[PDB]
Amino acid sequence: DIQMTQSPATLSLSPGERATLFCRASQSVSSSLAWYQQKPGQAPRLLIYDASNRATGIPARFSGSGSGTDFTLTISSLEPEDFAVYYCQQRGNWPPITFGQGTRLDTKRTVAAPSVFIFPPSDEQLKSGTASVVCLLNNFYPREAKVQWKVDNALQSGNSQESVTEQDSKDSTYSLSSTLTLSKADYEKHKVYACEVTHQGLSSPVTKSFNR
Amino acid sequence: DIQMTQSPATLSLSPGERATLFCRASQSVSSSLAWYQQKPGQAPRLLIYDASNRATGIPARFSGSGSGTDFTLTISSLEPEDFAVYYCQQRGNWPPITFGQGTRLDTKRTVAAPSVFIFPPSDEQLKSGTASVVCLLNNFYPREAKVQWKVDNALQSGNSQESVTEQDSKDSTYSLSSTLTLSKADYEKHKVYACEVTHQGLSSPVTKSFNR
Amino acid sequence: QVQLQESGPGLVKPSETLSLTCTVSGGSIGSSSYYWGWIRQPPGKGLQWIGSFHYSGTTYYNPSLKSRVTISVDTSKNHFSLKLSSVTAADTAVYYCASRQNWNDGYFDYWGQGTLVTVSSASTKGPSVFPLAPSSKSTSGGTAALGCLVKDYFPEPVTVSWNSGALTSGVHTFPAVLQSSGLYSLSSVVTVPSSSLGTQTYICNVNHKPSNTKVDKRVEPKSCDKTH
Amino acid sequence: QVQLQESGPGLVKPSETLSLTCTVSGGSIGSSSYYWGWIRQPPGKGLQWIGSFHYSGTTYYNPSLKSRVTISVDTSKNHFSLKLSSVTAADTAVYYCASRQNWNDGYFDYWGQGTLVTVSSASTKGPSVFPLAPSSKSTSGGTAALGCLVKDYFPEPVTVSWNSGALTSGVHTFPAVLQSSGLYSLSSVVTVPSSSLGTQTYICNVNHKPSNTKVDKRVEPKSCDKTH
Repeated sequence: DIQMTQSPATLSLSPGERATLFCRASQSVSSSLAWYQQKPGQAPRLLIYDASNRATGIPARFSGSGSGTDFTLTISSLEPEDFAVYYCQQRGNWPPITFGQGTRLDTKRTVAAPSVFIFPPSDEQLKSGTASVVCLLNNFYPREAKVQWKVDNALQSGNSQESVTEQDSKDSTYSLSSTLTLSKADYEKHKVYACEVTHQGLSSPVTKSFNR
Repeated sequence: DIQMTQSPATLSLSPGERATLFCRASQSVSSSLAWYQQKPGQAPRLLIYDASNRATGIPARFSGSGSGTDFTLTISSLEPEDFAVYYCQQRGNWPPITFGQGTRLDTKRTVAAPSVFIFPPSDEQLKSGTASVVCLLNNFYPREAKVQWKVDNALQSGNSQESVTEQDSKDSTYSLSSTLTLSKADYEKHKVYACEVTHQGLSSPVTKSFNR
Repeated sequence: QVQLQESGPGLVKPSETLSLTCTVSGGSIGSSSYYWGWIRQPPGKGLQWIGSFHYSGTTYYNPSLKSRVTISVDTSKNHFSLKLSSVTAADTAVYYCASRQNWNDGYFDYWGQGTLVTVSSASTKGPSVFPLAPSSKSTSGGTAALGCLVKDYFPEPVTVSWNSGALTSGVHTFPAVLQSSGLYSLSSVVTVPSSSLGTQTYICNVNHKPSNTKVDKRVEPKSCDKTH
Repeated sequence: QVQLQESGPGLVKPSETLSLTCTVSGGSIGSSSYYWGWIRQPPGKGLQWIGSFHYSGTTYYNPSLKSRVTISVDTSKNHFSLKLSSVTAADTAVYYCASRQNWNDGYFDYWGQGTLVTVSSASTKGPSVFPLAPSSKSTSGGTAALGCLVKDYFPEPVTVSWNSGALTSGVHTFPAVLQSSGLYSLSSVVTVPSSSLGTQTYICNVNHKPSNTKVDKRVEPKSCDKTH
């Protein structure tokens, strides 16, 4: 089998300035790769085939090159509609047909700290035998952040879920939701709950807590 | 599409006295406008078509005028079958056929304060897990009144329904009913429940309450 | 000179087809050059236009409602008909068939007796009576209101009387209002002086032919005032 | 040149056979020398190649799926079909049928619009509306977030709006996720100053056409935690 590694995982560039995307192969495939562009909710559209030749109907502002295992795509001028996920495909030895993990093309405004809140469970959930603690980050940039759930300083793993939104078209931020789901009696067993977040826009780890 | 409106929403003129209604169109319709009269429980009757033209079987009381975007309907004297709901219809550009929201003609009665009284929920509804509070405003004019529900000095709204009866055939007043439905737990947790009424016949907003 | 008669089932559920018929008497479907048509009026609201049939065979419908509505005619028994595929609960309304004898235009001059068609609830549920008894805490120095509420019934209307209809003066009823559960409530009340409670016993008689339910409820002073 | 239209049952219980049909328009299936193929993409992940049908009749399949996948063609109805026996919950994804008109190589340049296939075995249960009401204790200087959660419902999508769509500023909706129950959970929240809570009514409207369920719910702070 052949592996595709795309780099960097997420890119953040403004419209009108050049973008470079790197792809590396576990095995040499000469020059037999295609790179595709996919938008949320839409079928992926191929952009480059054979790593140098442009596909039909592809503006000249996109180009690609490379050899062996190292390949690059250059976009001379980003358009507002060009922010989408980009995929690397190899055909050097197929099947299998192996695709890259994808890359994210993001834009400014620069880093901003999230507005952070924590939600204790509602009463209808409490009387139903379940419980959920919510930690929300709003209007933060860029998307990566680290979230941890502490319940009376007890180690927690495998009992939390996280959800991310897309980049907002206006404020250029993201939204994070972290849910800790427990049973009612389990929730009453402990007393103090805390959500801990680290982000590049926060000078120090920020832990917020409430009491049952 | 073409949209047009009427004015005023509700008009109050005593019988035997000249009355006027306005209809305004968002775009020019030349003279392609018609006035219809509708009595409750009865099919609407055409009154004026094309403006300044009286349909068959219609007395000279009603007179239409206007053009372009503005049309007026004038009744020289109001006899007591002239009180109904009046609509404007356009053929300047149809389909779609666009009607007005309708206007109501009132009788210019003396303004009188309502008799506001509260029926608290009884055990027959409380045993079912719900509660229904009734707020009756009897023998008031004009029909317009603002009814709010207040619980423990905290306003409750959006979960109650209102009804206004027909103008009485004896003294030409109105009666209003307000019904507030609450859950059993919410009813138990709260102690005081009040209906607050603002009306033109009332010197100040009047609050009538009962304590659980 | 021309009479229009409407007919339909009245009671349906969501997602089936509402079928309505308007028949013409004193004339013909192939009468002079003018329109036939259907409009609707939701209860307590304004009139809304469904569509029109032109005598030349051309049909017109409201653009936002034409996707489910259809107008047809037949000369053999001489009527026209409206079909609304996959009706929803929001379409409960009094429907009218209308015509324009003089001239030919979008106006309407001849009308039938539009019928109320409902889309929710069931016709088999019989009413229950909720007594409304006055009390000394409720009496404002000689004024009392007694009554009975008709609840958990369908279809409306239901006939409500006091003492087999012998009491009509001072009896006041209200239009029934549909609830979210699909049931109606109708209040029949009497405003009296507080002294009349101890002389006449009040009997609320609720009779409902569609459910074949006859209920007599006795109105008495509130029992919660005893020293228990 | 050519258009492709995917279809399929959409809702398939685990362990049965998923059957998808891609019909070709604008030309014949054997129009030239090129490939046909099927691509699938799980939500939030990359695309996966299931198999391809070469015009000469040779068919290639992904080794990890070849034991379960069969791709066939039929020029009688001018379409090809993909069959996957013994599906699992992990097979829920968006499927595409594609071809490579220019040059006889393994790429794809004509794509049809994908269709979502879900494997959960849940019995199209109606939505549950939970009012994510705000609280005064967690007030961050007068501004708080209020919303509604749609839980334990099936299938996608569920229509969530605010004030019948009138409130759009500051409104955010989150894509639904599948729990370890076979049912979805979705959230829709808006962040507003707490001062306007007592004068503006906030209504979450939830429409589920497959269950024909419409729920409107009012959002206000819980009275047990109000500033009394």
